Amino acid sequence: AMADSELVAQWEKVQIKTFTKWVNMHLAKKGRKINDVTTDFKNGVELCALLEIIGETTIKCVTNPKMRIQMTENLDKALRFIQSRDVKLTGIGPTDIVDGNVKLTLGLVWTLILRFAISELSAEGLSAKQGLLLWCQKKCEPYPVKVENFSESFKDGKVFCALIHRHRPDLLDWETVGEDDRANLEKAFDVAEKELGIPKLLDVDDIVNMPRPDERSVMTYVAALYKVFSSNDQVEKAGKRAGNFLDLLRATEGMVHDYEQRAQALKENIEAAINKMNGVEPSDEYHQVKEQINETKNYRKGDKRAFIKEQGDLATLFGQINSKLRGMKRPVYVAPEGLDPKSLEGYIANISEAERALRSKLNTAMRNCLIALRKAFADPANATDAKINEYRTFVTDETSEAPLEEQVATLKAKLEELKQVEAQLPPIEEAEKACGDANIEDNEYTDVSFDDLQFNYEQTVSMFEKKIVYIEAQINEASSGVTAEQMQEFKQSFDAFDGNHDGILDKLEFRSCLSSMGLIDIDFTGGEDAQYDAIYNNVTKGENGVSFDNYVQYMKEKNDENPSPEQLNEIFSTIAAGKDSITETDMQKAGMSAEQIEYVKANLPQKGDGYDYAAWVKT
Amino acid sequence: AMADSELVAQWEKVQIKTFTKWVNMHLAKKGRKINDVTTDFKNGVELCALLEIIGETTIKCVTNPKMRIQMTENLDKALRFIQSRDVKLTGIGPTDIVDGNVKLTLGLVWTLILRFAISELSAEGLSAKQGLLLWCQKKCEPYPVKVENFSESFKDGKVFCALIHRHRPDLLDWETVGEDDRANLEKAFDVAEKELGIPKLLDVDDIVNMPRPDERSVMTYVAALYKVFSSNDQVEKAGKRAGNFLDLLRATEGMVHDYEQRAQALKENIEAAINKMNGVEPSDEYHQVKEQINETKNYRKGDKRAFIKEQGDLATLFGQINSKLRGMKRPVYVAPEGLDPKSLEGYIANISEAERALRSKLNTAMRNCLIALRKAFADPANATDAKINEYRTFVTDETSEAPLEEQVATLKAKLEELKQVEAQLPPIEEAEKACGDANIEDNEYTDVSFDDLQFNYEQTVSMFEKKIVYIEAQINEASSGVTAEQMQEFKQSFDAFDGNHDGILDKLEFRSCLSSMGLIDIDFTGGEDAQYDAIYNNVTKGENGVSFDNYVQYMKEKNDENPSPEQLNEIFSTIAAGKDSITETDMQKAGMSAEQIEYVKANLPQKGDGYDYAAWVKT
Ligand SMILES: [Ca+2]
Ligand SMILES: [Ca+2]
Ligand SMILES: [Mg+2]
Ligand SMILES: [Mg+2]
Repeated sequence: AMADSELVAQWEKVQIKTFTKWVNMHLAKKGRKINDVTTDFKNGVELCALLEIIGETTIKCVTNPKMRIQMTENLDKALRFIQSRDVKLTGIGPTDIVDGNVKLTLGLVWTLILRFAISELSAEGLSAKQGLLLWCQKKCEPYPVKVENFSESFKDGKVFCALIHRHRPDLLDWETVGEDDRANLEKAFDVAEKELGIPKLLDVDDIVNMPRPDERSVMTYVAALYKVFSSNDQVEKAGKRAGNFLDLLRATEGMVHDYEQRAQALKENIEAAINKMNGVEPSDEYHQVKEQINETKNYRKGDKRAFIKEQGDLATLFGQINSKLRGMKRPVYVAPEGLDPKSLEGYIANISEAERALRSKLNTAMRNCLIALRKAFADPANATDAKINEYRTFVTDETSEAPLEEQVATLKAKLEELKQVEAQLPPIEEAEKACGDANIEDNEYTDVSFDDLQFNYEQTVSMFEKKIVYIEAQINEASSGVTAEQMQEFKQSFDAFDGNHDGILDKLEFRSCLSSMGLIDIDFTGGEDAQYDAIYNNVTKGENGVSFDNYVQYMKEKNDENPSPEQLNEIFSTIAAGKDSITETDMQKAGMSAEQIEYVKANLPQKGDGYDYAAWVKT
Repeated sequence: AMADSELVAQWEKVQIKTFTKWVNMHLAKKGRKINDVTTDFKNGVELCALLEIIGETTIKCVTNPKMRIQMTENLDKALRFIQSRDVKLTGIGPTDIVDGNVKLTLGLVWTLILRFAISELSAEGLSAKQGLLLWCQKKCEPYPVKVENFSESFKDGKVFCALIHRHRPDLLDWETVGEDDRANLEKAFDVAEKELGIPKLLDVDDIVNMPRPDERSVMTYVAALYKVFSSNDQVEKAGKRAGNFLDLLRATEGMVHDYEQRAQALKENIEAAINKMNGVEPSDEYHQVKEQINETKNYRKGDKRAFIKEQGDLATLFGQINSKLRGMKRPVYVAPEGLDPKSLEGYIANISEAERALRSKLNTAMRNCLIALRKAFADPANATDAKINEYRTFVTDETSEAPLEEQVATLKAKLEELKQVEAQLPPIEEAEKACGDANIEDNEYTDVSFDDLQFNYEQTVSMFEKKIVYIEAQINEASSGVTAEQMQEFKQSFDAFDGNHDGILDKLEFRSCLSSMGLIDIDFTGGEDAQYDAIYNNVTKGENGVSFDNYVQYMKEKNDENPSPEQLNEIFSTIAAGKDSITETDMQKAGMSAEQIEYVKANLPQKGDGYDYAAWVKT
């Protein structure tokens, strides 16, 4: 693997051309050019200008050194810059470069290539050459190329083409490679010249002819390739970084758009609700107010909670937007007028104020409504209980001097006055029932039930009617031998059989009366009766009803059928044939039933063989 | 049809015996007897005693007339009695009877037979003989006998037997008749003698022998028969009359029995009810009082009406009983002590008083009950609304001089004091709900809803917590480069993702936080994620939760990833290769997406071919 002294001099000739081609590749950015590194650095000027372009620092070397002192002083300062960056330069003096020593000058051009073209590859344990080799090995994993050194591997040129297709496939077609050594080289150098910007640092003839190309010369060409690729990665890297930053802003805008339309909708909804609440008018009817109170319960359960949630969610979104921007060092976001979170917090407070104002005037309508329902029954009931009780104590009181006919007339007049109260009662009953619909079971305004009114009214009119017939009966006692206490009992029964208080007994009512008394055989079905029809026509005189006067007249006739005491003594005397005693056999001969006989036995005092009927006819 | 002078004298002989037999039939009741009417009336005494027995009047004739003057004076007074009753006696003088004239004396015995034995048959147009004939004709409708006169019809004797079987079949068997003339006669005279009490006024031999019996003689025998039958009808008649009177009394007793047991039951029932009402104790619970008020409604609808009906029905029964007795001239009925109608009217009034007293103390319990339900919610709610509002205005107020660390400490202490109020709230909520069960929708004691408490409490604790982190953030600004306004936004988001306010973010909660921020790929099912599990363990340090300090630390790290403005200028400069402008192609070479590019176009000011990014990096 040793080189030949002929091949060593060939390498140096190649290394001097490629090192020259690398210097003026950088100098051409400043219009400057050198012919030969081993002679054009003897004056020190061209080195300093090359150090200032790769080093980005101003060095003030003499533009036209005529004396060797300026050339050597030139190289003291120009070398000191290289020494400042960490490159080992123990061996060279400035005179070594002025005198034009080939091996040391090529070694000096070599150090600034490592420092300024592939310094990033070094990693404290790996030299710049080794890291660049690993860099070449990685980029060619798919390709059928073998990279073991900088000389033998690149001779075929197949590795030069894989590096460009790995980074920029667009530039050189990959199918037309793998073969010719002039073509694939010239194709790669051409490609690097027109679109990678790299001049053909390597001569196409000098590599195909030699057994092994010079290592350092090939590395210098790769160095330009790596340096332009590091830019391509550095722009891509900045391209990725600026993408993340633009996507966050673009997404953050989408939040600002969503916030603003939601904050506007909230305001608009809260404004619509308040207008409904502020506008409703409470009703004077209970079931209406209950429903109006119920609609505020739907709000507290429904939309109210939703507004409070949306308002708080927006205040979270607003803070989340601003939390991004502050982390991005972006100017904070500020919301449109009247749409910042604190304003929204106010609109919630503004609808809470409208709601509080609404339900307050609703319950005030409710108590006024219930009070009206209690009073709508209590006040007229109290007044009507008082009015009938006024008439009640009057008919109860019998301290008048006034003649009896005047009492009757005044009593009847007072009856008609009380009578009109009957029509007032149905409206009072609805008032208590209207309270049952409003489920009120507590009234502090009155203790009267409606029944008490109906009972008290119906009882007190009866008393009036009962006292009329009583006092009229006293007045008319001589005219008709009917005791006033009998008229009471007649009126009590008549009124009792009068289902509807029309003061007259129906054909149907009169039957139910007589069947009770047992004066006619009973027919529960209600079928026609010729005897009753004849009794009814006779009593009423076809007056279409049994007048009370006609009722009394019938009853008087039934009473008059019965025997007087003195008439009753003669009836018994005839049974006994004229003795104080009535023997059982005396009755049996008169044909009396056994139940009749047993009644006499059980009711008359025994006087020997017979029973003393003198007790009945006491007379 | 003319009689024979021999047969006329035969009739007179028969008429004298039968007229004699008729006189001593009446005289025998006084032990007196005469032999012959044509000779025993010549002294006038026997006529007067016969007139006094049939006439029921005292005549004082001389007991032993010796001179013709007393006999004739006897007959003046004795005849004058007969003349007083309407019998025509134009022809006779007293001397005609003293001298013993047969035809006129028989005519005189004949007139008092018509007047005192069959006078009732006469009916102004029908003589006593004719009416007696019609009386005989009627009683024999079923029998095969012919009655045309008093002589020929009775000769066979078949008509004598029909009269007894028509009135008293028990006495003579009817089958053994229709034939013999001695037998059926002797059988009838025998029957009349032993059980009808009629002596054999007719001789059995004198009728079978003669062609035609004497008319007047047969009529005299029938007259006794009619007179004893009139008694039999008169006793039966009195027997019927006394039956109607006993049946009414017996039935009227059945009413008194029914009244008394019903009047007792009423008293006993009214007494039982009042004891229940007076004994019940009102409850302090609403639904209990409502039911207790409901049980009084069942009474007013149920038993109350029934008591009032029974009381009034009894007052009708009582009057109906007494109305009968007064018509019967019977002593009026009086009810047992405490059971007369007016007493019953009192027991109704007594239970009405217990009912009125009951429902009155029921509604008083009702208002006290409802008032308690309103106050059980109103008073503690008002107190709790005031307490949180006390803390609310305090955290709202920032006028303290006190050092910031002291403010924090005092604020936290005030937070724990307010914190304890959370437990007081659930009991307040039940109090308003307990009002919904009691269907009360009107509260004058407070206007606060329960939601207002829950909102006000939850809002005011948040304010406290929010001010703690704010003031702590100011104090610790130099220690950690986190602006105090950023800590607010961190706490706002942290609290928002904290579902349960335990101050720590769950493994589950933290995911929902990061998925919102888009820092991890979303899985709605919730499946396992190795990347999230690794992010969560790292953040928390296996602390079983994201502490807020750990949350801030994570967020600071995410912010720190972003580029500084001066760092952001260099990123853009590298895209442009060092120009004020960023060309679209400069970005396209950096590989940016079209949406990224359009964002720059739409947001950066145009400066020639490129866009001036100097606005973003304002710095
Ligand atoms: Ca009627
Ligand atoms: Ca939690
Ligand atoms: Mg923005
Ligand atoms: Mg009685």
